[PDB]
Amino acid sequence: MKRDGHTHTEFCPHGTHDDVEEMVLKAIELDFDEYSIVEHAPLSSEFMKNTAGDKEAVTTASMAMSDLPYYFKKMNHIKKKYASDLLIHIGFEVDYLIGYEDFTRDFLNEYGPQTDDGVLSLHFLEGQGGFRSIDFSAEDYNEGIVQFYGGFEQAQLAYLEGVKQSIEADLGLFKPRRMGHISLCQKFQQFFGEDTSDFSEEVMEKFRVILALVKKRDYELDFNTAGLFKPLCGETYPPKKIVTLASELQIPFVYGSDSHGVQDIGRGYSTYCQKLE
Ligand SMILES: [Fe+3]
Ligand SMILES: [Fe+3]
Ligand SMILES: [Zn+2]
Repeated sequence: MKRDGHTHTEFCPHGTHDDVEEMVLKAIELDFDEYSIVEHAPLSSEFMKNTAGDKEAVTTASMAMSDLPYYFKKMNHIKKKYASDLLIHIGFEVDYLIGYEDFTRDFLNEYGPQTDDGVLSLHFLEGQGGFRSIDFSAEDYNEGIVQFYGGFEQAQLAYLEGVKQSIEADLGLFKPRRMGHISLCQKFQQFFGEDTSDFSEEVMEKFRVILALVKKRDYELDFNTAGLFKPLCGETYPPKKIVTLASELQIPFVYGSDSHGVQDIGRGYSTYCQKLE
């Protein structure tokens, strides 16, 4: 079986704007038999008033609430059109917004019924001047988060604390059960002269606490290969060491290409397969 549980569409402001249909055709060409469309859920309007850093990171983050009806219509159309070649799931990559669980829970309670899969991801942390992006750019990440927390490791620990909160969070019945790329704090590794070969003992303990909790919650993890194709990253989310700990805990992994265009489809799938061994 070949499944991709993390893909995006033309409804993504920062995507390549390729049509999801062309992405689905490519996935079929590459023998995938299960495919999930988890587009970025609209951010909280309140949340957007409390951010700092590059505005593009926010304005470009996701589609508007008004686009929702159109998103579901298009995706439900593609789902049926290709049901014969691919089992397509429709959902959202839901942003865990620290301090805004009510908003998220309300959003999920309303639109959750129209979804069939999902991913809960941490993309913003409190930083210099307000909420800051973890993945917009190396310079932005450095000024908004790394310097704010005191250093790369301090940033790692604040990031994992956020991941821990997203797992513990009560976001209703429709809360995603697959945690997105749980080592996103490494996306700009090399810009800080860092890599996954030397996670400190504290960082490792937080990962162990996080994993034990994922198991207890009976959640699963997004094995995201996007990192293998980012200039300053070069690693899968999460790295081998974490994958091994998770597997030993029988925590399920679902391959996630995090595709934002046709050319991303299927990327790093072999790595995913081998890394699980
Ligand atoms: Fe993400
Ligand atoms: Fe994504
Ligand atoms: Zn995206």
